[PDB]
Amino acid sequence: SFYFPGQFAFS
Amino acid sequence: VVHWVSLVLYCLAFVLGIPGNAIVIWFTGFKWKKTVTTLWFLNLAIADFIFLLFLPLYISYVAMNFHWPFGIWLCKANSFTAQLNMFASVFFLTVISLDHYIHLIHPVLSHRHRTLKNSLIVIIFIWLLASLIGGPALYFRDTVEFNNHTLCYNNFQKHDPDLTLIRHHVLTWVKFIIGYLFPLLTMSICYLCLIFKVKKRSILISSRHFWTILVVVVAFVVCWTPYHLFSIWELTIHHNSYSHHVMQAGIPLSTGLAFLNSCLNPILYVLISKKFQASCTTASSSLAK
Amino acid sequence: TRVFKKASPNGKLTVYLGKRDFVDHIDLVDPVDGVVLVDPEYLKERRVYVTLTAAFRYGFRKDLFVANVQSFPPKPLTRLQERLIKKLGEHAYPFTFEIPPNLPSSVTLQPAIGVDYEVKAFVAENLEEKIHKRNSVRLVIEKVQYAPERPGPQPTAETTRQDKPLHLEASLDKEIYYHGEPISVNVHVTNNTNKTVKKIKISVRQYADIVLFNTAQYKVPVAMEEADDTVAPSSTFSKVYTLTPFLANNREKRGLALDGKLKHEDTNLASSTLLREGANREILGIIVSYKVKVKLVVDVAVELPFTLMHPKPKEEPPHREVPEN
Amino acid sequence: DIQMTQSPSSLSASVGDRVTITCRASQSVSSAVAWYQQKPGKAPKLLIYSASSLYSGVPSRFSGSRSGTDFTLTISSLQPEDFATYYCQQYKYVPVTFGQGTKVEVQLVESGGGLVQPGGSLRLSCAASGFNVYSSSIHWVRQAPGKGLEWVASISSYYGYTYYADSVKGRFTISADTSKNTAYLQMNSLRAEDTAVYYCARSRQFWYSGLDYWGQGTLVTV
Amino acid sequence: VQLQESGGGLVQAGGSLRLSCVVSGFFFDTVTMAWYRRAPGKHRELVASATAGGTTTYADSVKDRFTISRDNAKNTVYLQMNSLKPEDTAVYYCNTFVRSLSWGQGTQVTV
Repeated sequence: SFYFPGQFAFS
Repeated sequence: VVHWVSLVLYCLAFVLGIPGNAIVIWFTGFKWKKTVTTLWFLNLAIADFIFLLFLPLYISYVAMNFHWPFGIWLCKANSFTAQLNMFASVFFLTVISLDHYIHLIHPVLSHRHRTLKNSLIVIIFIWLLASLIGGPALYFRDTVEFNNHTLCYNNFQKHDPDLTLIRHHVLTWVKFIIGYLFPLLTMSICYLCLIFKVKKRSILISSRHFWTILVVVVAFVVCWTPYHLFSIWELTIHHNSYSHHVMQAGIPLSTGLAFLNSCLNPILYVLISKKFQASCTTASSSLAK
Repeated sequence: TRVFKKASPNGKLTVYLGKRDFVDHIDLVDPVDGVVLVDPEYLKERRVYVTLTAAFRYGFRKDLFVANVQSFPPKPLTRLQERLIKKLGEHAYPFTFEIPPNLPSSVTLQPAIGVDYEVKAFVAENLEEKIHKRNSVRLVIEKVQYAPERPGPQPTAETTRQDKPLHLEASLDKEIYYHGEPISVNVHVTNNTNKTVKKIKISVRQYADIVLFNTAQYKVPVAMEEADDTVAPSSTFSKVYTLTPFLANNREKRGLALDGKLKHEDTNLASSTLLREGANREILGIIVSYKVKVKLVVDVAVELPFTLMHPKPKEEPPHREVPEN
Repeated sequence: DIQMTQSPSSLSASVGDRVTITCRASQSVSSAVAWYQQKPGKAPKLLIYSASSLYSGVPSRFSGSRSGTDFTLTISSLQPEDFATYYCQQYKYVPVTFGQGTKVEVQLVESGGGLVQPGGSLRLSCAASGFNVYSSSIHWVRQAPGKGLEWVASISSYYGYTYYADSVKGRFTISADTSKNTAYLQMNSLRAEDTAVYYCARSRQFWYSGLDYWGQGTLVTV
Repeated sequence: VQLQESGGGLVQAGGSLRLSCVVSGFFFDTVTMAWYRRAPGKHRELVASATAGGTTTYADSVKDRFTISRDNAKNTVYLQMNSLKPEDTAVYYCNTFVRSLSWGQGTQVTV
């Protein structure tokens, strides 16, 4: 839906 | 104000660690001039130092609108160094726990196996393993620009026609393994068995040579669990609709919480008990026959 | 006689021992005689104690045998003790010890680590004090065994692993062996199977049946002799081989058991410790044994136990490199 | 180092009397002092190996005693086959030193030796039989014409240790052939002072107790 | 540890000697140090006690004959000899009563 990146933290 | 506490704690972490790491590494090779224990402490100190080498960039990133005015290429290198140093620190804490288990319980086979060449080869093996874990996770990295928020979007949706959306769980799950299955379980079991093992052997002498095992594991777990639980929360978010912009603000704190034990390792493993800068000969006599 | 003595860093409490070498007979251990000399002063109310400790240094310090004797306030006196009493004077307090049997011998692992014995004297009102190193003596003694006069039976082994499945038989010239003496083996082989042998591997190992918390059987080869002999089916081959274990080629090896060391000087290979028939097997100490393998790869092998010890000395072992430095 | 001095330089006596030879040690050494008897034109023979213990084979008439550093040799009776030179030797340190000599008035075979021009090289072989190289220590001792015995080099194959005298360090090399049970001494840069009778002798590797067996002699003239 | 002492010489009979015994590198304190004699061809025996306080005990053969005193200021032990008998000739050593010091060369006296 919103397609949040999901990298608010370092990989 | 939410980002303010993360920024101030992250700044305190740098102040606690960078002087601390420098103090440690400056005497890892000077304490007794060498030993395998100081060697592993030295290499863990390196891991923490380069972990905090790119930390200023990250703390600048997280505080102000999560915008990244460092080009587009530097996301890859920053993520690579951060993840590699994080895994290196975790694995080195695990191998220190294993060394404690070996040297405390039945310290009989350690003497013929604690060779310097073995330490060098295991260090090389662990470094290459960390590098080969970091490779695929850092090579697949990019950046999306959504209103000045040029976050380092790696490939979280539809990298290439060759790739699919099947990575989104697995790349985290094995990640969740390296952060939960290996460190947490092994540290817990080794620490517990060493704890009640010394009870029956009475080797536990209280004060020095003890009282340290408890703190090192609780801080590690409380710092490292939030990251993996947030990854699992994102995996949950992937399905069952999106649960709103709520949360996801403690992550700078949680990683900052992670930052905390990065400045805790130099202060307690090596700055305890032993510190330096902080029998006549047998003769003979006469005897009447 | 030239009795041995050691003085503490403090100007008192000298300890006299006739010899720092106690023969460990199979059934009994030689008593630790001797006297301790102390001035009339500095002992107005305090009491003198002498402690014999059997430890297992591996750096903590695991304790095996602890014995304590009270000398001044209070058994017959030996001939050596009587002479020491006459020479030193009235202010000499004799002390005697009786080491229980089946205790581990003095032996260390080459890098210290191993089994060491120490005689320590005390000056305190009781045993519940944290005495300093200055007001004490730490003299290391030894408890070693020597080769028995009666020779043992000749070792023999046999294996029939794959007509006739690769008959193998080995024997030794004699059971007893001295340090440095060559070892002769027999590799009499009567092969009958179609498979042929390529290399004959003959090696002498040094078992360390050593237990601290769990039993272990570490394997340390001491000597190798590669053979380039091959045989044909239905053929007979038999020739003798010569082996001589020594420390010169075993310096690089880690964990090798070496004889007890008074100081940082080097010693030879640890002598095999022979025990009594039966008895307990959980002795918390280093247990050294030797045997030679005859391995024929194509992999049949045999085991030939033997004892490597020293003959009975005449006067005393020097316990040091006689041409030192 | 340690210099050993013998009080009687030349002693004269008859048959059937008690003679005493006094040996003084420069340093406070232990009872590790050995006594040797050398007939003219023959290798020295060990008599006492611990300053108090008599070697097996020699008559009981010989005896020794120690008091501080006062090692001495006492002979109860002087038999006709007793007139020889007696040397006092200590073996508590690597630079073993022999006495100045007191005049009273298993086979080892050495090979090689001869007229060698100065600055040349020569190799001496010591055929040893009846014992193992690893179970014994081979020592090389030279005797200048008219002078006392002097230690040259030694090898301990068990520990792989080789020792050389300060006057032959580097120029001399000692090796042992375990397969042939032969000890080899290599002589290089021959100066004028090397003219001496060289003896190859073997001593027990474990618990050194003096030089039990001696060679014959392969004197080198330069 | 050097244990250098002097004061021995040719005395006919009944002559004062006043031997000295100075120790360098070791502190007297409460350590009791005695005097020892070695007759020629014999062993070493005890002469006095010379403790920190004043309680002097001498051998049976030497009673009211030898006077011993020690002063800690210059770290030296003093011994007196009077009425020399002809059996009193010997090499006089001096170290701790516990014999915790190296046996240095001692002075030789004759009667």
